[PDB]
Amino acid sequence: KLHKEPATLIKAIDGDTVKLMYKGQPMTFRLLLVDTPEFNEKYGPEASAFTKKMVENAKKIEVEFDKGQRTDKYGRGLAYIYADGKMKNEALVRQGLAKVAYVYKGNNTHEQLLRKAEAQAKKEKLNIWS
Ligand SMILES: Cc1cn([C@H]2C[C@H](OP(=O)(O)O)[C@@H](COP(=O)(O)O)O2)c(=O)[nH]c1=O
Ligand SMILES: [Ca+2]
Repeated sequence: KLHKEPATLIKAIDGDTVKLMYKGQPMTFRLLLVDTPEFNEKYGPEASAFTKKMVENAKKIEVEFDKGQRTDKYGRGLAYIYADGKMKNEALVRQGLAKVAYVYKGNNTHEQLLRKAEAQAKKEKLNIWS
């Protein structure tokens, strides 16, 4: 079992990174288990727009760390991020705006949930799968 913790928005960055205040400190978070296109790539802008809209409209942002590493080699927090109870990581995949990616042993709790969303986005031919 994982736990949701509070955080507040500082600023949207791109499809799979965001700046949040967590335990009172500014931190850039990278979303576990996904990969969005870079802003400069196809669907990059749409991914960035999606994440921005989702976080900027939320009344309540939460951070959920997995079992394993909580920061990556660049000092980014590694988390599942929720906006008003909806997971951003899963939402991007379900929409065909991210691929399931970077699945490392022991930070992979929600792997099967996200693959199931990817299968459905691919069936629908959405965005990246179009
Ligand atoms: C998502 C994730 C990325 N990373 C590192 C792997 C990649 O190293 P490299 O920079 O050497 O390619 C990079 C991809 O992040 P980005 O897709 O944001 O560039 O971030 C992790 O270490 N753990 C993770 O859980
Ligand atoms: Ca990326």
